Amino acid sequence: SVIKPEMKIKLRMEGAVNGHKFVIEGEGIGKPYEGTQTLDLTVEEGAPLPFSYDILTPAFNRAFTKYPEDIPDYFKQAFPEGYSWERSMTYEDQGICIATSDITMEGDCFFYEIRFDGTNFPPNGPVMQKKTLKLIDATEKMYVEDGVLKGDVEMALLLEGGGHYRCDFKTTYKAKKDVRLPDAHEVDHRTEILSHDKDYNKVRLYEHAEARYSG
Repeated sequence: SVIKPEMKIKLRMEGAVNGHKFVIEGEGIGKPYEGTQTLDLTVEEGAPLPFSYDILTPAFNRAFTKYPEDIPDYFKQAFPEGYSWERSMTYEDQGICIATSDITMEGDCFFYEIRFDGTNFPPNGPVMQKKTLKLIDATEKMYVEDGVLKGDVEMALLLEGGGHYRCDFKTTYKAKKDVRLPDAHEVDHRTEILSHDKDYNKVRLYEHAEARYSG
């Protein structure tokens, strides 16, 4: 019960995409048992970002997932100690990203240390030309492997003009203590930028996520 019905968020992301270094910090609040959250993000170094903000938004905590009582909740069980995650993202035009997050908590607040790196995006492709509109709603397949929880998803970004820009996500989630390991299940995601300033130096970001068995 260290996870309260309403939890604050504080984060710092550092990284580089196609040679461009940047730092983004964030603060927000969400409802862990309802699987909802809102974050306000600020570019602190590297403004204005020259690449699509939509390659960043899944990097900005599965503790914010509505878990049914008959699926063990790997993420909420891990606290107060917390957990980390490691993620590969391979895009269809051979741009590739790696991201990690170390997630701790103090009081009623989660803290994230995020690293995000991306490279080999075509200079005239949709990421470097900021032609993405949003993340399409996606289902993440969760399963235990090597004693930890994995998540795989074949997701797409929507492009200006209606095209789909595909990315294969693979995440490894590592609790900092032993927890009850769930059977295979799925997490449905909806991700939305609610508002932003001109160059996305300021961004308000929303996620809704819920766990369920397939079928």
